[PDB]
Amino acid sequence: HMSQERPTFYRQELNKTIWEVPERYQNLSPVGSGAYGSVCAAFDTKTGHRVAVKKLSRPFQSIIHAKRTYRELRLLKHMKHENVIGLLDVFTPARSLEEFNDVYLVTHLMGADLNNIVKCQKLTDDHVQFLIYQILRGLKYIHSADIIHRDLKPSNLAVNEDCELKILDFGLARTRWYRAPEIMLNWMHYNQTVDIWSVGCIMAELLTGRTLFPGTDHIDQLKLILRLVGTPGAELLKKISSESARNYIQSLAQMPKMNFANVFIGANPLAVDLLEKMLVLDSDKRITAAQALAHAYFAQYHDPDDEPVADPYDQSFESRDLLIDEWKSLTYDEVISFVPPPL
Amino acid sequence: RLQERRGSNVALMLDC
Repeated sequence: HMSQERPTFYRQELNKTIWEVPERYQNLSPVGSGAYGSVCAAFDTKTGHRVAVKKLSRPFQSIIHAKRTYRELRLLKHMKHENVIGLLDVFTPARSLEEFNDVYLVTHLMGADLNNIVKCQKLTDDHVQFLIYQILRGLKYIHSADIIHRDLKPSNLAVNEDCELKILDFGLARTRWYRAPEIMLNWMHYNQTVDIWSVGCIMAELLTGRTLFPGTDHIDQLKLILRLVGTPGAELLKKISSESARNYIQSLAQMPKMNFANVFIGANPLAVDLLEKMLVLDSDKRITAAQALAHAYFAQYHDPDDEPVADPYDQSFESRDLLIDEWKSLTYDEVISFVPPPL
Repeated sequence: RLQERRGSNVALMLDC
C-alpha cells in the first residue's frame, strides 16, 4: 500500500558474489570486503554522485547477524545531519518476505579520509578548526540521540576538496590509538564522552603531525596515556567496576598530569586549551560535544542556531529476544518504510 | 553557511 514502484534490477558477478541492483546504479567497482559485507563504488544516475553500495553477506544466517543488520538499518535511517553518514537508499531484489535474503545499503562514498588529506598537504590552523568543528557538530547531533560512535579515527572521517567532513562507519558490535582508556581495558560502561577522547587524539595529531599515543599493546598504550594525563585519582578509582583493573592501576607508580603547553609549543593556545578539556582521564569531566562547540577555538565557525540536535532514537529493540525470522521481518519492514532524502 | 565562514576556499588535493 503506497509502496515505491520497484525499479528494474540487473545482475552482475563482481569478485565472489552476484550483485543485483537497480539500473539507477552503474559502473560498480569493488572497493573491498569487510567481515559483515562487501562494498562497491557506483555512479548514482538519479543524483549524479558516486556512492558506496554495501551488499550484506548472509545478514539472516543467525540471531547475531539478523539483529546486527536490523541495528545498522535503524541507525542509518535515523541519522540526518550534514556531518554524519546518511542512508541514501536501501533495496532488495526480493518482491516478498519469503524471498528476502539480501540487503544493499547505499551511503556517502569515501572519496578521501582524513589520512588522505594529511598525506597530500599541510593543514592550516583554519583547516584544523573547521575539521574539528564539523566532527564536534556531528557528535553533538548523534550524542543528543544517545548514539555513541565508539570508533572515531581518521579512517572513519570522509573529507571532500571543500574540507567538508562526514562521520562514517559507526560501531555496530554489542588500531587502539584513538580509544578511551576506560573502554580499551573495559574499566566501565561506554559513555558518549569516549568519542570526545577520540576527537582529542585526532586533533593533537592534526596539530603536531604525530600520532599522540601510538602504543603497540594495551599496556604500552595505557602507560603512554597515563604519562600525559596522570594516573587515576581516588575519585576515578571508585568508578572502576573490576577489582583486578583497580588493583592493576594501584600497582602503577603515581604520575602527575603533564603541562600540555610544554608538549604542544607553537600550537594555537586555544587549541591546546581545548585539547586539555578533551583528554581528561575521568570521562565524567571531559568537555561534551555541545560545550566544545562554544570554545573560543571555534569562534570563526560557531553558530548556535545551526548546530542542530536529533530526534530521540528508540533503542529498546536492543533488549528484545527474537527469532532470526522475526529480526529478518523487522529488517524487511524498515526496507519497506524507507523514505529517500529529498533532492 | 560554513564555506562563507572559512578563511580560504582553495580546494584540498584528495590523492597524491
